[PDB]
Order: sequence, then C-alpha cells, then structure tokens
Amino acid sequence: DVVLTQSPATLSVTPGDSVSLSCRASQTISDNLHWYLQKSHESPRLLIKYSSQSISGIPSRFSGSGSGTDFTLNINSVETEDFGMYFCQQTNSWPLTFGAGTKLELKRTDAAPTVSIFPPSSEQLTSGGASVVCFLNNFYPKDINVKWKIDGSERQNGVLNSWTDQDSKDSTYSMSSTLTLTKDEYERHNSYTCEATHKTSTSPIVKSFNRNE
Amino acid sequence: AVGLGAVF
Amino acid sequence: EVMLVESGGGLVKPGGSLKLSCEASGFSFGFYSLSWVRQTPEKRLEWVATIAGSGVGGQTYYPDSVKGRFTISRDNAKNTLYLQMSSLRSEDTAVFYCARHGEGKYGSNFAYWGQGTTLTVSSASTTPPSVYPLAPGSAANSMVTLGCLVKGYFPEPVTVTWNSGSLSSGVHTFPAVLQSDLYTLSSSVTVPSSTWPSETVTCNVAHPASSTKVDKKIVPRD
Repeated sequence: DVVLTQSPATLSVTPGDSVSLSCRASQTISDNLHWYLQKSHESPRLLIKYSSQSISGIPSRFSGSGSGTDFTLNINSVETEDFGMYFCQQTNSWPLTFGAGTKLELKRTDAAPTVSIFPPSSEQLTSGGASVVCFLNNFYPKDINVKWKIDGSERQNGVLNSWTDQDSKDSTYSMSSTLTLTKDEYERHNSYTCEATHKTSTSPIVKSFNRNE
Repeated sequence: AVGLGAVF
Repeated sequence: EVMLVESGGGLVKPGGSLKLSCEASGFSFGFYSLSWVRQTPEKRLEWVATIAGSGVGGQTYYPDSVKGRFTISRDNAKNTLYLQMSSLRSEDTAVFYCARHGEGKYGSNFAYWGQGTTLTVSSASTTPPSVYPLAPGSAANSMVTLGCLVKGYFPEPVTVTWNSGSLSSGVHTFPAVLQSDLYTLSSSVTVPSSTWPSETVTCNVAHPASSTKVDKKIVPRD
C-alpha cells in the first residue's frame, strides 16, 4: 500500500502568513494526489485535485504542486476561515490511502489561564469516590503544565486531563484536570492544590482549598 | 489511475 | 446542490451487523462512482469501499481489512448507496461518510462528501452518567466559574447545557476521557458573581444512549 507521510503534523501560524504543507509518498504515484480541508465539526472538502488542478469555488490562495513522490500544498496569506486539518490522498493504486493530516492552528497573542479548583461533591463522596477538578481556561499558547499537590506534596497518580479544541471566538485553549482518589484517602488529607505553569508567568498560578475551611 | 471518473 | 445524506449509524456489539444508507440528490446518480470513507476516533481517514459508476464498469472494490465482511451496493432508481456490514469489530468504530467521485480521466478523487453517520462497536455495557456539581470551596471576584462533572458513562455522546441554553457564552465542555471502559467529562460555565448564588445555575446533562436526562442545580457549599 502507498503510505503518505504528511509534515509537519501540527503548525501554528498567524493569519496573513503563508505556509507550505508537505506530503511524501512511499512509492511514485504520478500526479494522482489530492488535498482536502476538514474544519472542526465539518466534513472534508476538496481543495486541489491531481497535484495542482484547481477546483471551482476554492480561493486562489490555495495552490498545489509536485509529481512522483514529493507534493506540496501552498496557502498564500492564510485566512481565519482556513484553519483546520489538511489531508492528502492518493488514487494511483488500490487500496486508496490518506495521509494522517496536518493540523493548522491559529497563532494569536499570549493569554494567561484563568484557574479554578473544585472539591469533590458530597454526592460523589456518598459513592466512595472523590474527584478534585481544576479548570484552566482561555490561555494561549497551548503548552501548559499542571501539577497536583496534596498537603503540599506532588501527586501524579490518578490524574486525567482533557484539552478543548482551539476556541472559535478568541482562539484560546482550555484544559480540565481531574484528580480522582478514594473517599477514605481524600478524607485523610487537608489541602488540595493545582499549580499551573504557563509561559505567561515566571511563577506558577496556584489554586487550593482545604478541608478545615 | 484507478480510473473511477464518471463518463457520459 | 450536491447532497449526500447518510443514515443507519448506531451502537452494535462486536460480531453484529448493521446496514448504512446514503441518499443522494443534485446530480445524475448512476454515472458516478461512490465510496464509503470512515474517520476513526483518532481522526484518521480510511477508505472502506467503492462502487464504480455506469460508464466506469460498475465493479466493487474493498480494502483487505473489510473484504468478506462489508458489501457496498447501489439502488439507482432510489438514488441510494448502501453499506451492509457484518462481523463487526471494535476497530470499525468511526464516523462513516458517503462520497462521490469526479469526472473523466482526472476524476478518481473524492469530489463531494456527506455529513457522516456514527458507528460504535463495543462489548462494553451502556452505562448512564453520574452528574456531580462543581461549586467553589466555601472559602473561595466579579466572575465566578462553576461546573458539572459527568462521570462513568458509555457510549458517547453526552450533551451539556446551562440553564437550558440561556447561559451560552462562557461555557467550555471538555472532550470526554476514556478509562476502564467508561467516559468522564466536565463542563465549566463562567457567570457574573451577582448572578450566583442569587439566581439559579443548573447544568442540564443528556445521555440519549441510556435514555437519561439530569438537571443538577449548583448550590453554594455551606
């Protein structure tokens, strides 16, 4: 089978910049290489077919080139509406195959996270479990580190994290981090802390509660 | 080259 | 306008069978080659099956991963494409799209895509969620962030609204995380401190697979 390797896997660019996305085939596929854009919550959309052929309705800032094994999709002056996942796909031989995609994300100014911590609900405690939740909302760039502490000591086990997609309004990211313990362990300690490190501050943002409050 | 294009 | 509208997705146990349909309009249906392509939970696109158009030879094509398990067919009088799936596998789980190919020598590309229908294949048991309020510690600003933790459910999706949609801005619903065959998600909402707790804030959680709806009012802690 033809393997299509897309590079880079992810790229952040400021609207108005220009990009070149690479698709490399494991064997020669003539010009039988097509490009699609899939925006969030949408189906894929054909941008360019047979390496370089234009599609009616697609803006001229999209351009394709290449033949053989090395293909390029140029986007010249990326617009806000262009961010999304870019896939290449070949029709030279069966099985039809796709590249894994390049995710194009929107670069904006830095933004510090708003951090909030929440104790386990009494409802959850009646079931024998205890989840402590930390929300880290509306920050940019996406790289962030959360450290949980119990009575001031780092805890790594029992943590699950989830990141949103880039926000459609303000282009920020948000993350939720949940520390899950047994009720008996939860009730053997006093304070719970989430510490967020982000490039917007030299010092981490610390939010805590304790069970004597 | 798999030749799937419609012809009329 | 070219329209491709898939139906039939659902929750199936492994080894089961399910038939998808795709109703088309806006073009001369029988001339075109049509395919199914799926998108996995990892967002990979995988071709599933093709049936050639009338001036193309009419044959069917399949990747090795579905050969002997899936059958693509078409009813030209009904403008409908079908995918009969049998011996389903957990790895078949995906959004299934119908797609129409192009024209002539430079026409083997996918030209148009449908809207998708979702297939989940799992032996894990359907499980309703537990819905827990997230309110600040009793000892905890012009804005206050509240939330709901939706824990221990299967399969996806759950939907979360706040005050039945009247709180729309300032909401983040986080992608669910899978562990031990169960999903957990959380949702946050940020409102003015003058609105809570003086006015009520409620998260409305729906889990259609288990026929469940839960309304959890967020009350201040002691």
